[PDB]
Amino acid sequence: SGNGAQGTKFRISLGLPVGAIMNCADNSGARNLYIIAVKGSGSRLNRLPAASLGDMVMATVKKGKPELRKKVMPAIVVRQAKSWRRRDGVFLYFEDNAGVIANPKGEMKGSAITGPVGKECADLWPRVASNSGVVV
Amino acid sequence: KLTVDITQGIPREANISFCRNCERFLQPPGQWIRAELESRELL
Amino acid sequence: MKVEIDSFSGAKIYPGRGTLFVRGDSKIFRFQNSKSASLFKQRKNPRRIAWTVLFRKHHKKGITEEVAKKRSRKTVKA
Amino acid sequence: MATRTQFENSNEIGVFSKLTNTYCLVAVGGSENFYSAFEAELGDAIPIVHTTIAGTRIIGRMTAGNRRGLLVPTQTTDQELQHLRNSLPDSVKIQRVEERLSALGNVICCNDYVALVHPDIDRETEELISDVLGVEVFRQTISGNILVGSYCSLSNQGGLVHPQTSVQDQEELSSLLQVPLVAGTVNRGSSVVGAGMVVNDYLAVTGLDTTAPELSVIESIFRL
Amino acid sequence: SHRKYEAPRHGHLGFLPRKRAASIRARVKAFPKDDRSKPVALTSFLGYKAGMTTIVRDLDRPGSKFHKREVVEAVTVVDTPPVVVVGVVGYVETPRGLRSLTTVWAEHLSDEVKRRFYKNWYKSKKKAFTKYSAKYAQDGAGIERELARIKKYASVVRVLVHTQIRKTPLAQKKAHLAEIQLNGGSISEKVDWAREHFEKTVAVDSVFEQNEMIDAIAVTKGHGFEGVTHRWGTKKLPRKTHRGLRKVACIGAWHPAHVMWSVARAGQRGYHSRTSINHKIYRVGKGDDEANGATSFDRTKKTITPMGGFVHYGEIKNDFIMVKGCIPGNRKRIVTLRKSLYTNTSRKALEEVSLKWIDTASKFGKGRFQTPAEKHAFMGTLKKDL
RNA sequence: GCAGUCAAGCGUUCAUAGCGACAUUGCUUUUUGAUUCUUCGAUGUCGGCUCUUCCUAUCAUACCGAAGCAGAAUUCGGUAAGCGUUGGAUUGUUCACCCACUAAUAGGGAACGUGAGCUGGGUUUAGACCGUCGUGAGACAGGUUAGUUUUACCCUACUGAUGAAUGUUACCGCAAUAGUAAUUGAACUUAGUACGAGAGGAACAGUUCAUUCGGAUAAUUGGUUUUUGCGGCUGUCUGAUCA
Ligand SMILES: [Mg+2]
Ligand SMILES: [Mg+2]
Ligand SMILES: [Mg+2]
Ligand SMILES: [Mg+2]
Ligand SMILES: [Mg+2]
Ligand SMILES: [Mg+2]
Ligand SMILES: [Mg+2]
Ligand SMILES: [Mg+2]
Ligand SMILES: [Mg+2]
Ligand SMILES: [Mg+2]
Ligand SMILES: [Mg+2]
Ligand SMILES: [Mg+2]
Ligand SMILES: [Mg+2]
Ligand SMILES: [Mg+2]
Repeated sequence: SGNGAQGTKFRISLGLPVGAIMNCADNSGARNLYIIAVKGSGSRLNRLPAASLGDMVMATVKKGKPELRKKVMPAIVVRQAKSWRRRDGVFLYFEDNAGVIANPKGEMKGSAITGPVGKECADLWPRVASNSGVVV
Repeated sequence: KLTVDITQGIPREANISFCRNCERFLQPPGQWIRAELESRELL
Repeated sequence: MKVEIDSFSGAKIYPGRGTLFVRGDSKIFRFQNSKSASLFKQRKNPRRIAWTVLFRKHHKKGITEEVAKKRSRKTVKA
Repeated sequence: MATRTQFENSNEIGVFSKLTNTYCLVAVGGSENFYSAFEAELGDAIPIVHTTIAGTRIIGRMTAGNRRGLLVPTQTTDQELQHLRNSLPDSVKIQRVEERLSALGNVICCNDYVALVHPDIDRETEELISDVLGVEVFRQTISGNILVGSYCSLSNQGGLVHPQTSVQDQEELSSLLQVPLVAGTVNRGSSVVGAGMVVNDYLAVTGLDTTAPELSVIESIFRL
Repeated sequence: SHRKYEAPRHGHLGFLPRKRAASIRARVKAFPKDDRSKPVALTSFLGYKAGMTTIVRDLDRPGSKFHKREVVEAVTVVDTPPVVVVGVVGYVETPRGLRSLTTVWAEHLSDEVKRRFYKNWYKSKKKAFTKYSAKYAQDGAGIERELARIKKYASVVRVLVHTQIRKTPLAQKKAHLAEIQLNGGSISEKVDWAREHFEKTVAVDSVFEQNEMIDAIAVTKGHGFEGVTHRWGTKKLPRKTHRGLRKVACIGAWHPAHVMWSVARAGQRGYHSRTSINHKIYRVGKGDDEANGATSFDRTKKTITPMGGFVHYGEIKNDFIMVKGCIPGNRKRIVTLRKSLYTNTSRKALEEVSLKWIDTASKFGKGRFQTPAEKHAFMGTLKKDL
């Protein structure tokens, strides 16, 4: 919610610590994404920094094509299993955690994104909403 | 075609340690080395 | 303001109440409470649960309102 | 005039706007620097409507339409839909579409005579695309991409497409569409051309990062 | 030696000592800034906490993403009947502070307050104010002296008031007496305002209007004795620790050779006085009204009372202040509402609110129905009923 | 280790914007030596975890002064310890070194803070293996494997909690003294404007969100279930139905 991010995100619950493996929503070779760090996190002794829907995270490709493996690179989270309230009222949650691989400007490397995407991820990143099939 | 990329990555400023009496240069492990400037400290 | 209905049973859900579930194939389910939501995770059929609207509509339970007669006819002629 | 503009600081105008012949739409949260491009050259010709679709500021990717019809998803509220009932002229036909494949702007890709759509779209929905718009629908995919709408800008005069496309696929579309297509790029070499810019008969707005060699290929083929 | 990894301390050090407060009814430590240009009014008010419910409203903040949108929100409901005024108290100023010069009481008093002057009412001969009411027997030599007294001297002027506990679903019959400051013009007009209002009623709408930011002053919910982990929010020690893990490991260094005030220990949690500021009023609903929870968009004839009552309280057949957020202290408890101390320009504290809808379902477990009329309509006829 | 004084060479001209050699004058007790005053009828001998507080010789955060300061990005110095200073891979480690986030990943003290607070990987009993040494018993501060962590109920301190006696008893207040808290960052707008030959590229005022910390609260969402509240299931016992 900052690195060339078009908008200010309202706080939503965290369900993706460091060490999580979310799936790869885009179609640029990678299968799943091992989060190592979350861009714009705070600091507290002993607290693990944790991502949410719409945050940009640094990641490695643990399962996928060999060109993407063995390199830390950025990535954006497009779905979540930990439920969150919306200002309108409802608590909602997708079936799984998933994200797309993207460069530090916030642009897409893939051409299309399978499954649904959050509305809160779409507003924030224009090139994610460009390549989306569904939005919520 | 050229003059596009940054190809930076590596930091522009860095540190080295030096014994002032003996005239030796520190390494990241325990090695102290013997190099009176010139070709060795380049490497 | 809007009032959406429950996916499992059939009851109405007033604002700020119950969960919502976006499935992996882009489909949206609303629940009034964790009873209807736990029966969804357990893989239960709502046509066989006595207390649901999908049960009581299929079995003709309390059909005196629906089955009763009512006036509906006209004839202008011109 | 291929007018350069940004939205807050974004070059992707086709995300935040939807430009056709009879009407024009824009996203709500913008500065007066955004609207000077749209309002000045048009002046008092067509109605420029401020709106949001499904509580988002990405109306370009959610909507899709031509001179006769504007398609929207089910999330649009009565407050949002009634605002379009009043704002737009009498000739246009607005309608909610019921389909669980996407937001419409990446799927649909159309103008007056011919339309391009997503290959997986169902038969129940595709009749409403023909009936309301008044266009013969044909299912196509730009050089492998199923998301046609983000990698292909189109119009009555011509159409700009995805950079990495063959000679056969462009000339095959000229039989169906009946126009000369030119594969190019926009905004300092973005492959995402559909969301980067907008276009119609009178005007062709694009991002501020577009260069002079690239802005020559845009205004020539569209014929302004 | 040094701390290895720096980290901010657990707990706030100007909330000490955490000792059981001196009475359920909290003191108002500070009244707002007196302006003698404006007329005489009341600065605070007494009510009883009923519970919470849910609201829907349309947001009106230009610049936000949620602009011209609907939002749900939590609200408290404090039950607030009229207060009765029975005395005045004039304070003279000295080099040592404010000193109370004279108090003056009304001729007649209710049993509701007489009550408050006894511990064993039922055995009492009930002789309170029997000798004072005899002062009022004569024309007024001893009484009008003591108001000329307050007019002549006296810098500020409080008014002595009490609740009508009887018009309320609680058990007790003993009302809550209190002082309340007047911030009007001329000490003469304040005391002449009191003179008139002996044994008179004051409602809530005269003090509090809608959209007004108010402060809530109360005693917090109690929990008795508590360990260091939950009391101060300190870390649990690991699993392998012999003899205790919900503790602090190092209580202090060798010098100073003394356990410090600053370190965290086990003890009392809850039942502390707390002032909580900047709560916005959303509704000053009327008692004698059968469209209390009714709104502009809603149009259903209903009260704020939920189905089957407010839990552990009752019904609310009185005036009330529906105030946004939450408030210190539990249900049933005496609360003091207070006017703001400063002029809050802000942007937010200014936004006029208009409600869409108020939830009136059962709070006694996952209620589906707003009204009992809507319960019978959905289900239809059953074995009992029609 | 830290600080002046003098200033060699540098810094295209130019000692002193800034780098800064050698000399000469000091402070420190976070290093290591030197000594043997105290303790051998015993002051628990590493590190880590946990937690408070203090120092400034200030990494960041506020306001300033200098520049070989056009702007941007920096460098040097002043007031200031109010407020913060992280997540991980290898190692028992202190130390070290890497990956990553960040506004910043400053340095130290408190019996080299802290074992009737823990842990016991390390060192340092007895078992056992190797290597070198020794005729041998055996040595090695060389490597390697396994090895008991006791007691609070006393006084004091800290935390909470009662309480005699000031004619009795009840209600409403005053405020001496003591404590005290908020913190940092993004976006939009200002503006592709100020400045600059170009490349590049600000700021005050406004709007909106968020990080760390704190005090409450339980509409809602989630957690908990001896409501043993309702329903189901197994085996057995009450002759079977019920219970
Ligand atoms: Mg730790
Ligand atoms: Mg143990
Ligand atoms: Mg409840
Ligand atoms: Mg000696
Ligand atoms: Mg001894
Ligand atoms: Mg000892
Ligand atoms: Mg200082
Ligand atoms: Mg660790
Ligand atoms: Mg020690
Ligand atoms: Mg000890
Ligand atoms: Mg021990
Ligand atoms: Mg041994
Ligand atoms: Mg031998
Ligand atoms: Mg051992």
